[PDB]
Amino acid sequence: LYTANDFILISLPQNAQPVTAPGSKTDSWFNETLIGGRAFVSDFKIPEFKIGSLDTLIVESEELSKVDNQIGASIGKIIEILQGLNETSTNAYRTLPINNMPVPEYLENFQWQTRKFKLDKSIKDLITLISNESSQLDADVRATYANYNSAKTNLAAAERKKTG
Amino acid sequence: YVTGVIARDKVATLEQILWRVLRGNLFFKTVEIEQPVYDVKTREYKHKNAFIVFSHGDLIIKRIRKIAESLDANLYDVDSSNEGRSQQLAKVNKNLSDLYTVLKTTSTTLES
Amino acid sequence: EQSLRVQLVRLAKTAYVDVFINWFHIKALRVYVESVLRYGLPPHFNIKIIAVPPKNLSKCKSELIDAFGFLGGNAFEYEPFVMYIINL
Amino acid sequence: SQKNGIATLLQAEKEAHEIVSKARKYRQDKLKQAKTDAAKEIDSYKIQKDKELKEF
Amino acid sequence: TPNQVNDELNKMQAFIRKEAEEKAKEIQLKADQEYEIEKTNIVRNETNNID
Repeated sequence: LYTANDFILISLPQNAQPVTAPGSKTDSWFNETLIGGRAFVSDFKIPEFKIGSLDTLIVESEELSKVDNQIGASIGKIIEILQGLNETSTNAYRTLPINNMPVPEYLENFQWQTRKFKLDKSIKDLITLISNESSQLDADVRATYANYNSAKTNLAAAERKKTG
Repeated sequence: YVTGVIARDKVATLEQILWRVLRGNLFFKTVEIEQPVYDVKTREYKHKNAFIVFSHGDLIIKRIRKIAESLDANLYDVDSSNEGRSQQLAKVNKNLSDLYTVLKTTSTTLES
Repeated sequence: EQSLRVQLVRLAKTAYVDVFINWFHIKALRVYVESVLRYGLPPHFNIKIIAVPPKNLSKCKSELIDAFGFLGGNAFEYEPFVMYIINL
Repeated sequence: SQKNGIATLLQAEKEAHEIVSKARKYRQDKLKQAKTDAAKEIDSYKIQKDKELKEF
Repeated sequence: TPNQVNDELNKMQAFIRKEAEEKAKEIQLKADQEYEIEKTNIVRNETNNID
């Protein structure tokens, strides 16, 4: 299992040949370095349709970094809320399976950028759509937090009624 | 493209930060100034260096200009064409000569 | 109280799973954007999964730093690899 | 070289801008000429309508 | 160092060329649509009015 294990994603050009182990095939060198770290990894990518200008690409990259930070913060808040509700039993993270699969199994595939997400538009449009979906999820989390606060207030009122 | 001058001490830092924040590629052809120039803000004759750079994208150019101005770098509209650059240099030289004359007159009058 | 502790809890769990999927997709998009900015077009980059041992994060980071024989625009804070993002 | 590389990059950027402008101008010219080419057909249709009126 | 600078210059030139090509492709699609659109519009405004 080792669900608590950290995750660090990376990518490199097809012509790359790392100087840490010169002369080794890129996949082979990565695996040996991964074996050096006793690690494993697999290919996971989707060819985006972004062909915007360099300035447009930089703006999109900054917006994507901001959106990724916001999404990570929202995911952490949701995980904390679930843990408060005694849901994150095994661990605070990666305990809950996603898409009928555990966290590493889900990470072992990245074809999600298709159909329901493949707008085939520019990167800006897809980023905006993902941001709107994340905002909707955050609103749902806020509604759940409000319901939890109302439940806490009701429990406090009941305790005051049965104080003694 | 962009063109400006900046202290020769911070030119390496400017190049590094420009190459980092702008993950894409860009051209950089900085050249150190021949003689130190009295900085207006520092009130000292510190060294200077050119900040010639060229890149595509209007937003990228605007961001580069904002970053350069953030590092207390003054920029000028250097003409790419040789004839236009020569004409601008001649006009600047004539204005500078007139300013030298009037400055000398004012300094002499004030000293007297 | 029962509603917030059961139905709201289940809805929040489902929303958290959905948000995790969306965040992974957004991270993939950001990695692709960086691989189009740092590395040069045309797109031929090869991505790698993020799986690593729980206690090997520092060693993996050091190995990646050693293997990052590119992006010399930095000093001879961002990672100098074509793409590098640590999650969880 | 660094200076030669910068000069080549500037020349390539200028050439790319000129090529993009030329392609846009050619596209606009083709779009305009399609109606201009259809203008002759419209004039022929007008002549045919006038001939039909004369026949009537 | 010169290899990195040359690679960066080549990548920047390729990006500029790709942006110009994308703009040209957009202009070409616009021209392909507008050729039929303007032909139909001229045909209407002239031939139908004459009819």
